[PDB]
Amino acid sequence: VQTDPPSVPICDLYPNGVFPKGQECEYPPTQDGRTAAWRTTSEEKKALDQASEEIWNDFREAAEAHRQVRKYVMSWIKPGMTMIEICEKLEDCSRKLIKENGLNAGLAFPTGCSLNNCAAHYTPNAGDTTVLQYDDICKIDFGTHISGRIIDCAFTVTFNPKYDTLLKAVKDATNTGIKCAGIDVRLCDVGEAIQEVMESYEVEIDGKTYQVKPIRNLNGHSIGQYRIHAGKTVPIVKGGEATRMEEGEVYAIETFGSTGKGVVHDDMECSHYMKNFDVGHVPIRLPRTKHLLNVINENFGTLAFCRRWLDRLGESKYLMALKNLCDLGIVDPYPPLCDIKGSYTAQFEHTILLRPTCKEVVSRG
Ligand SMILES: O=C(NCc1cc(F)cc(Cl)c1)[C@@]1(O)CCN(c2ccccc2)C1=O
Ligand SMILES: [Mn+2]
Ligand SMILES: [Mn+2]
Repeated sequence: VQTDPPSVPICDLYPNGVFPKGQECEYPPTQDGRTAAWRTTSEEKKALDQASEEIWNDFREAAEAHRQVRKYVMSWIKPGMTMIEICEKLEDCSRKLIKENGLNAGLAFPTGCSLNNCAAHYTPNAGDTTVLQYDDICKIDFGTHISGRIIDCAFTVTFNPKYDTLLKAVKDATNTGIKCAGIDVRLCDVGEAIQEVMESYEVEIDGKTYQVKPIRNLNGHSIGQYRIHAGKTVPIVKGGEATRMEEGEVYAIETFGSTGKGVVHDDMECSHYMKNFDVGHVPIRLPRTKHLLNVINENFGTLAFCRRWLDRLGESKYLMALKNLCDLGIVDPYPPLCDIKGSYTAQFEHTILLRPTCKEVVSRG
């Protein structure tokens, strides 16, 4: 059984190696009204589903580690803690439960703990003295993986009840996106449905009223093996592309709500980086740059990483080698994404499997 604090790897809690399924859903009906129930008992669909059983099982193991980590985080995350303390305590638990083992199992991307106007991609670098405040709105977004089968799942933390309606708006919008998702569903329809739900909410924060706006330049996305953003985008506003979701794809369904402009821009010091998946082999002679690329290739491959993780591996004086990798287009920087100063942003996110037989919200217990 799991300890308190959690320290037993998920693999040791399920001795037979069969990990728990997430929530299973029938796909939404078509506009004409034809149900998709036929998938659950179809001979061809069960065969295609069974063929990918090892892949779904890997996602389920990573999802169980993610659920146990986030229940642990909710039990202790409190104002007054530094953002570094929060990230290191969360990551220490995640490394243990996922039974971190090089590229076979581990952390899929850095722990995002973006605050207030910053909506995403913020994790502290060394020396960051930022402390979580009682009035902050903190987005905890972290990932686990087994064999590069990634769980991307996020939630918002608050201490002041004044943001409760903002959180409910975004949670309802994300649950709408999850409900609307399915094989052959136009991605633009998912976005329109999400916006319609999110914008039906009005919030009052310190005597100022706001209509909740989805962050138009943030979105959900397809997930590939060791590829957090596989190429398809799930909009959270109307006006997107009518491109459809397909059988066997994995999506992160996420929404962001804001009291600001509903648009993010790169801001602050960069902490997140990730190798460009489309860049092949590049011989490097420059020694510090060569060394850092070897470190990245061995420890992260195409998964996102952060500067704190390079520090933890014992690397130092690597910032110019890292900028060289960015300038060569081998690595890409992912700086914090912020709405206007004084604005509040919230996020909820789950990972879904578009299985031939059903839609499984694998990160939801
Ligand atoms: O977990 C997440 N990010 C991790 C990540 C770290 C990294 F370094 C590189 C990548 Cl691509 C992803 C998010 O859910 C939060 C924001 N976000 C997103 C950003 C822009 C457009 C659409 C979505 C995601 O996917
Ligand atoms: Mn995420
Ligand atoms: Mn995501």
